[PDB]
Amino acid sequence: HMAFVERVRTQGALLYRDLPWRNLDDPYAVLVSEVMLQQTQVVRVGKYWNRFMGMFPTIDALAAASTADVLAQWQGLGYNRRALALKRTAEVCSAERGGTLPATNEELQALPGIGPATAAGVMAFAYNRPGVYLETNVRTVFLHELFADREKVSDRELWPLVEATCPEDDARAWYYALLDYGAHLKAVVANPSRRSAHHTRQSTFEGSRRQKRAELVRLVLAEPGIGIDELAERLDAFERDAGRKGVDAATFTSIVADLVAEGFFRREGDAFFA
DNA sequence: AAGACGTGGAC
DNA sequence: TGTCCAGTCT
Ligand SMILES: [Cl-]
Ligand SMILES: [Mg+2]
Ligand SMILES: [Mg+2]
Ligand code: NA
Ligand code: NA
Repeated sequence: HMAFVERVRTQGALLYRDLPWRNLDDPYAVLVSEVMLQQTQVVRVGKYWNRFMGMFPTIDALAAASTADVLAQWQGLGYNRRALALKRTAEVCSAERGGTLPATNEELQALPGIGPATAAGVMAFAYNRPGVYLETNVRTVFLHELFADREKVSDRELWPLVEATCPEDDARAWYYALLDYGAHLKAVVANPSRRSAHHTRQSTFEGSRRQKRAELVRLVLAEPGIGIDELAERLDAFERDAGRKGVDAATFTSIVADLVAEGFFRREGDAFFA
């Protein structure tokens, strides 16, 4: 058999993936890839990252862009709050940080859309600085290798082992190896993350509130100035064309109130504008 | 904490 | 080929 760090390093060399956002120095380009990767497959991110970088090449450029343009670029990646939080982070850094991202984990975690994993990822991948980077692939490796016989294991139990095994001067290459080995394990054995205490599944997407959330934002993006009642008519048309029934008035008004509060579009009179 | 929050790639 | 599943925030 093989000790843990040697299994990871050798597997990482065997499995290395030459992804476009790897081995970059620009923390902003790395941040965009990491936000895009949250709960989203590498192959999808590959279809968006280069295009997004071309349209918004810097923190300052993303800050200056219209929110509608950023949302348009995001459509299809899902979990669209990420687009707003990423743009907000750019706006904060443009106005307060001279157009640059911070270079400590704590300061990165203070920014919208950047939790512990994205913060550690930016520090490791952009700055080659060590930290605890625990996402689905790393979780899978540690569950498979160090918790082989355990039915359910919390991230609390994994955290000290991820911390202890991160090399001081090689974090970027180490976490690429964990990412690549984890994705491999997810293909060749029963997904080890099923033994995570936090393993869950979402509600049915068809007919769901979040399906309507995403449609409503697309309808407003497509039609600046759309009236509030017209928006309801168009949502109902989409639902019926998809085979579902009309949306009840309470649900329509509640979802729209949520989307305005979150910043996807604004109300001007009775009309909506992204 | 648990649970809200998209949707397309792999099999 | 319908099912599984690829972090942040409160
Ligand atoms: Cl729902
Ligand atoms: Mg944050
Ligand atoms: Mg589904
Ligand atoms: Na713009
Ligand atoms: Na598998």
